[PDB]
Amino acid sequence: VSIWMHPEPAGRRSARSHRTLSRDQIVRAAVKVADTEGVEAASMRRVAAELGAGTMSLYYYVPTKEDLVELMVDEVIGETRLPDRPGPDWRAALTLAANEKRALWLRHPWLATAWRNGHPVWGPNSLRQQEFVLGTLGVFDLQVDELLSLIGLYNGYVESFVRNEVGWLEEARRTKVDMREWMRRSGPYAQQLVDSGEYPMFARVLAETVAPHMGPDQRFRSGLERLLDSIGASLDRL
Amino acid sequence: VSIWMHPEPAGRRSARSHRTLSRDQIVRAAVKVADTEGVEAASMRRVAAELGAGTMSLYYYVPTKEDLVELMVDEVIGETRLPDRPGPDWRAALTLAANEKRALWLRHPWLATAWRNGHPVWGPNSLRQQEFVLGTLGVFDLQVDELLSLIGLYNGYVESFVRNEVGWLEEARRTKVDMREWMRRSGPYAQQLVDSGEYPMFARVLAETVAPHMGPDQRFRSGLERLLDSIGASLDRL
Repeated sequence: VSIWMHPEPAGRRSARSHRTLSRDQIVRAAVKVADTEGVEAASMRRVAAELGAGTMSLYYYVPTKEDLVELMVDEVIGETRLPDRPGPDWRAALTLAANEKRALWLRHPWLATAWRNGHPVWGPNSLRQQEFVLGTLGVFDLQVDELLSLIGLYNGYVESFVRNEVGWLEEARRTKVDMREWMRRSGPYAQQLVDSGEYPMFARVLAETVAPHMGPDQRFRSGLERLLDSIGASLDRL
Repeated sequence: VSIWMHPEPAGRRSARSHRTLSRDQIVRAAVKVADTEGVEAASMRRVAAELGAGTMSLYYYVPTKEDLVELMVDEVIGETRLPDRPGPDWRAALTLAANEKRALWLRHPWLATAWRNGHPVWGPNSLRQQEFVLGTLGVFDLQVDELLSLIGLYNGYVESFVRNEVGWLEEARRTKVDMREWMRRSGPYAQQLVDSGEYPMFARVLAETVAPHMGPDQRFRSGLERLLDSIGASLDRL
């Protein structure tokens, strides 16, 4: 039985506060905690505390922590809007989806780790989003493995970019030193590296590394357009 | 003062076992623990236990946990071999480096999280590896931002691919259910999804998702060659 078909029990009223619990109340409460504190803090006991319920009342709806994270992932994917069908402009569709995905990860940074370690999430919101993405390239004459490879290249670009954004943001929360400040403090050492002459490529790219001309929103898009051009090239050959 | 120039104190002999400690003994012991148990288990106290030393003796060489992970990352990067110069064949060089990187991550799966959340690691092994990579494309006439964008596309492909490999491996360690077994158990649900007709793209790609014709080593390479072709195309335009 997949946790996606696992029959949800009737809403049950407790004797603590006397409110009624359900699976999706528990998953939303778990997302609210993870959004500030990370997936690790969103323990069944913690989420039970957030809802004023006994922890055992939660297990009745969500049997394990691992099941809770799976539910949480599919639940936040459902905030994404995209249209029902991608339409005739595949670059446009993939761009809309990439924008929406980046914004999703930024709202929920624990995705930049929860999103596919191992098994794929086959809940309804993830499946719908994947039909839209796969659907953009499914109109062309590709073998399955060509299709997955190209969507893989697209997914990896989007995910790698936003994982790095999230990593800096998360670092700043932990250390109180953000990207700007880090780059300022590393200035003297970077100059030592440059003076040594040992790292001519490092020296070449430092200015743009330390203080890029384009911000992340611009860079996300420029690299995306490059990625899309080359998919367009793979589609011309075929 | 960068932890990369931070002057290492003389080797100090303890009164527990009576052995001499040094920074690189501590970092190697920390890698040995992380390699089996993850970065989180490789606490200063745990690594101190691995070495039979008092935890305070470790802080004398490595002041924080965060400094220890940075050291650990650069230390494992030094297992990579690559040649001193990339040579005239840029696709070859980038392929060698990608192979070596994938193998590194597989030997040290905690890299698939430790490797650039936030700030870049500017220790000697990481800088050397980056000169080799950046150096392959530095021979051409690109602006800095074109160069970083293309190396970004390359890095994201390699890192996304191996992060997913590591995620399954890590899942299998935790759950004792590996990719094959997962796919077998999800068979019935996948058939329900297919029967519904709601997910025609899911249905199209299932066979290749559940039991791919090509293994990861083959797929890594085929996608890499595609990525390299398109970099070759960006270089033709310029």
